[PDB]
Amino acid sequence: LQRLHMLQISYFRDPYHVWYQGNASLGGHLTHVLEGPDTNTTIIQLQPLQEPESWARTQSGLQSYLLQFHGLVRLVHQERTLAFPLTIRCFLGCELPPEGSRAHVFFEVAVNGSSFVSFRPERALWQADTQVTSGVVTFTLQQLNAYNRTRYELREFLEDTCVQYVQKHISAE
Ligand SMILES: *[C@@H]1O[C@H](CO)[C@@H](O[C@@H]2O[C@H](CO)[C@@H](O)[C@H](O)[C@H]2NC(C)=O)[C@H](O)[C@H]1NC(C)=O
Ligand SMILES: *[C@@H]1O[C@H](CO)[C@@H](O[C@@H]2O[C@H](CO)[C@@H](O)[C@H](O)[C@H]2NC(C)=O)[C@H](O)[C@H]1NC(C)=O
Ligand SMILES: *[C@@H]1O[C@H](CO)[C@@H](O)[C@H](O)[C@H]1NC(C)=O
Repeated sequence: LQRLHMLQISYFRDPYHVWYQGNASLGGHLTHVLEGPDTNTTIIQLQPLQEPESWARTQSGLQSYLLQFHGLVRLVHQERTLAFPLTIRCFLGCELPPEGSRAHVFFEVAVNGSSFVSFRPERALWQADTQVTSGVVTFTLQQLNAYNRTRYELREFLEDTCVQYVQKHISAE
């Protein structure tokens, strides 16, 4: 519906062993799969939407996102008490409404099936979704809000890159 939605589920049995499963849909059709442990992560386009050189660039940046994501969970563990095993769910995307002056974009993170933090994209700030203050949540937010990587680069990815991908490829669906 002029939208790209991406889902990443990350199963941590311990800080150093993670299992990934995810997928992306474009206009409500499955277009990408994420699969495998950190030791060997498969990231696939089901439909050849990007040309080889282009997709290879996109794929390298996804792998790099994963490495930094994993580093942040180990850091939270390394600095606060983080109880494993745990499952993290990242749900993110962009939507072009027919009646919209702006894309709607989002990035929502849950832990163990409960709301944890989410991204306020235009101001490029992360917020807690948990009702109670927690050293884990507070420390995570401190990390997410302190660096350009998790603020301004992510805003660009959701507002610019995702939206330009929808405009460029929805007609294929
Ligand atoms: C990723 O794949 C999962 C698994 O198929 C999708 O989850 C399904 O979502 C639909 C809603 O449209 C439900 O009817 C199913 O019950 C869900 N399945 C499971 C196992 O939970 C998910 O929507 C996909 N996400 C993308 C591509 O962004
Ligand atoms: C996420 O869920 C798992 C399982 O539901 C939690 O693991 C439990 O942790 C407590 C204390 O660390 C143990 O007494 C239980 O036996 C564990 N259960 C299992 C199945 O291993 C985990 O602690 C949760 N983590 C967070 C951060 O919510
Ligand atoms: C990684 O896993 C995929 C799963 O299909 C496999 O095809 C590929 O050969 C593996 N690559 C490695 C182990 O370097």
